[PDB]
Amino acid sequence: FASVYAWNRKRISNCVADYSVLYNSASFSTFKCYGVSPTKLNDLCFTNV
Amino acid sequence: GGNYNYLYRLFRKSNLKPFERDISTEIYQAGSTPCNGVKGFNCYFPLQS
Repeated sequence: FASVYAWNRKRISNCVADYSVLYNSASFSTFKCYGVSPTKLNDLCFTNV
Repeated sequence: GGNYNYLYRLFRKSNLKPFERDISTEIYQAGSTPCNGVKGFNCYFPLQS
């Protein structure tokens, strides 16, 4: 992973993303979602990430 | 000093019927793994001050 002052930026567009497996992963110590609930991620979606 | 006597609900399994009352302070399982009455990951106290 790149350094903090040169944080790596990635564009996600035109693909399907399964957020359920990402949320259910226990390897993440901190997981904070603010805009929308993590459960309802797979229902509504925007144009890019 | 801050009033902590006022507690409001944030998490619930479903919605509330009109003129309904809920007082059960049960642990909420926010993930696939059941909490089994134990506070932890994907587990939150439904009441907040």
